[PDB]
Amino acid sequence: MLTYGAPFNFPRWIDEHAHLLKPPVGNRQVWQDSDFIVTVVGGPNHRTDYHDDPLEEFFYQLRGNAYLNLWVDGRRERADLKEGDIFLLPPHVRHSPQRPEAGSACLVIERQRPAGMLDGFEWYCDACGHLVHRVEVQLKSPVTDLPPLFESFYASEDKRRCPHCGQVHPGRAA
Amino acid sequence: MLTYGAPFNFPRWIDEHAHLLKPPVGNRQVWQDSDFIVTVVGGPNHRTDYHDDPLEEFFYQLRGNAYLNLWVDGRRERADLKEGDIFLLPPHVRHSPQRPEAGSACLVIERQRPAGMLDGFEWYCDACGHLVHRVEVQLKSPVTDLPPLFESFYASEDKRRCPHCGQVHPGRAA
Ligand SMILES: Nc1c(C(=O)O)ccc(Cl)c1O
Ligand SMILES: Nc1c(C(=O)O)ccc(Cl)c1O
Ligand SMILES: [Fe+2]
Ligand SMILES: [Fe+2]
Ligand SMILES: [Fe+2]
Ligand SMILES: [Fe+2]
Repeated sequence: MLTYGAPFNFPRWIDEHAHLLKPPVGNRQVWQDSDFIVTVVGGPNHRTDYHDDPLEEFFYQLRGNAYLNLWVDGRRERADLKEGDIFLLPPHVRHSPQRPEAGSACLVIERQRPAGMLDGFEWYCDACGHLVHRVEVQLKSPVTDLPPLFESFYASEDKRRCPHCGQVHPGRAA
Repeated sequence: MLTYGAPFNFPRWIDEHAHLLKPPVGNRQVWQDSDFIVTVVGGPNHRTDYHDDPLEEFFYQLRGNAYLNLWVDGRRERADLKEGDIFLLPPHVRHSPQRPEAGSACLVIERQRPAGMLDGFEWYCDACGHLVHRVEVQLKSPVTDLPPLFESFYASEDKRRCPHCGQVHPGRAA
């Protein structure tokens, strides 16, 4: 059977979900219970967490512009997702997507992580670049599993305290 | 490291590879040696083989129109990929892509099959619908591994002979 339904027009789908491609929801998954996790991400949104995904991530920035804050070769780097760009992110490259534009829309495709293969979410100290806090999670429902993880970091000065230089990470916003 | 390089503009990439998105090549893989197999498929092309992929396949028909001949619920069915359509194909649904239009361009995303997980390629009898021939293959390099498989079917009346009604499949073209 066509478990995920028939083909459908993607631009019209994006238009119809515009109200979800903005705060507070920000993103909408296309199909449920599939191996390919297909998500459309809107804006605006800024975040301070870096994602450590054990599998690849595919990006196609369909509308508007965004960028990824990365750690590459031990140094902070930025990868621009200009309108029309595609990009394949290798496993475990730490990335923090920044989406300044309202009305933007990025297709993101990932794989369902099998049991035992964990995702990481990390924050780094603005002062000395040291890792401040990492949580590993079996990511089965990101829409609901991630908000409490992030909220628990923002709420704890202990979690936000840099072990190297002592600076307390600002938490939700840079 | 950014093993697969920096982001780049997808429409211009498609334009620059137009000469490969037509016979005889037909399609071009975007990145090499990745877990996500990202391919752009042009046209025109018609084919008689059905693919039995043990993992999912994602389609985004960016330019032009195409369609998939399917077996769904034991019956022949057609799924149209009109310009702008996206579609997620579940594992093992037999599908035969037909791409009548020159200048068409479809983004296809699949997963590298791990060792021991085999792909099937099948032909069915136009007269009685029975399976005529199936080859299973460890698909590591489709660009080169598939042509000899297909050619060996076209070349053999034995392979093309329906075991149920005796009709010899036409081979390369319906
Ligand atoms: N990369 C993302 C993004 C992003 O790039 O902002 C948002 C949601 C999901 Cl599920 C993602 O995989
Ligand atoms: N679905 C396809 C097609 C297709 O849909 O015609 C062509 C090449 C590759 Cl590698 C595919 O996975
Ligand atoms: Fe990610
Ligand atoms: Fe620090
Ligand atoms: Fe296929
Ligand atoms: Fe037959």
